[PDB]
Amino acid sequence: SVQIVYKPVDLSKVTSKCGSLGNIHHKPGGGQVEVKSEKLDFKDRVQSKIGSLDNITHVPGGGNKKIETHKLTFR
Amino acid sequence: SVQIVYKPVDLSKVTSKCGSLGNIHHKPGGGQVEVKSEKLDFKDRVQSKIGSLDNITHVPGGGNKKIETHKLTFR
Amino acid sequence: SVQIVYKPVDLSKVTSKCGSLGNIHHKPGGGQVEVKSEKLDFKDRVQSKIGSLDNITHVPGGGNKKIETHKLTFR
Amino acid sequence: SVQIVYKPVDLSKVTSKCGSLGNIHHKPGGGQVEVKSEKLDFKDRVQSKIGSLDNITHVPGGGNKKIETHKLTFR
Amino acid sequence: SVQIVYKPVDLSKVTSKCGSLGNIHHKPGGGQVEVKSEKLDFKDRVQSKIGSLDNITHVPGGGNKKIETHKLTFR
Amino acid sequence: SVQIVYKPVDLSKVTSKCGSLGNIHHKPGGGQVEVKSEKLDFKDRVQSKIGSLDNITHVPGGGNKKIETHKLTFR
Repeated sequence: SVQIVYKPVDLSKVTSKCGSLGNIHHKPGGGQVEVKSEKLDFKDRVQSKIGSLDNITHVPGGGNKKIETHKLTFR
Repeated sequence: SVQIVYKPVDLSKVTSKCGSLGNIHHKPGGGQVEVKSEKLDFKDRVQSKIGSLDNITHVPGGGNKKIETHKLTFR
Repeated sequence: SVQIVYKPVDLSKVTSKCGSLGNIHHKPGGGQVEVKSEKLDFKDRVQSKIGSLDNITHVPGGGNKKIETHKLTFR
Repeated sequence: SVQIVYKPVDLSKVTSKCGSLGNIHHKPGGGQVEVKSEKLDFKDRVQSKIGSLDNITHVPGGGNKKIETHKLTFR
Repeated sequence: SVQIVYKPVDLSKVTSKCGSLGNIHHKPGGGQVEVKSEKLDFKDRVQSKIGSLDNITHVPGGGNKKIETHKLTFR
Repeated sequence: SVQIVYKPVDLSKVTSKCGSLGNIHHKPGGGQVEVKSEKLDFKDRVQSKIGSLDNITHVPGGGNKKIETHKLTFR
């Protein structure tokens, strides 16, 4: 015979305090950008990205994160 | 016979205090960018990225992180 | 017969205090960037990145991190 | 008595030939430009120029130049 | 008595030939430019120039020059 | 009495020939430029020049040059 008891406990806390947030600046790609092409052969798929792309500014007033996994597995 | 008891306990705290956040600057790619191409042959896939791409500014007023895994596994 | 008890405990604390955060500057790629290509053959996959790419500014008011693993495993 | 004769002569020529003119490029000021000021006192006249100013491109298909002066003076 | 005769002569030629002019590039100021000022006192005149200024590209298809002065001066 | 005769002669030729002119590059100021000032006193005139200024590219297809002076003078 088998007896399995799984009764974990958690009273934990994750916390922050901040007095103020501000005066934050992000300026990607201020210079001039220039592209020239002549006499090219492509016999297969092409992708191109030119300029100011995919840039992020992220300013959360907290931004705390908790991750928890439980995983019983049996035969 | 088999008798298994799994009863872990957790009272943790994760904590921060900050008096103020600010005057933060990010400026990628201020210089000029220039590309010239002539007489090229491609017989297979091409990808190209030219300029100011994928840059991140990230300013959390806390940003604490707790990660936990439990993993019982039996036969 | 087999009789197993697993009962760990945790009363830990992870903590920080800061009087203020600021006057932080990041400026990648102020110089000029220039590329010329003539008479090339490619029989194979190509990727190209030219400019200011993938740069990060990261300024957490806390940024504490806790990682924990439990792993009982049986036969 | 006075007898003065001034009778200069000139049969001279200035000449050019060019087979073609072209593919000329001028790109002043491709980089980013940035100016910040705090707590300044001025008790007299000020001038300021900021940016891309007073630049010239000049492509004459000839541009030959002859200057001549005759300057008699007497008492 | 005074006799003066001034009768100079000139049959000169100035000449050029060029097979072609081209593929000429001028790129001043590709790098980033940055200026910060705090706590300054001025009690007299100020001039300031910041950036890309006064640049020249000059491509004459000849550009030949002749200068000539005649300057008799009597008493 | 005085008898002055001034009769110089000139049959000069000044000449050039060129097969072609090209592929000429002038690229000043590729590096980043940066200026910071704090706590200065000026009781006198000020001038400032910061950046890429006064640059010249000059490509004549000839550029031949003749200068001449005649100066008779009396008492």
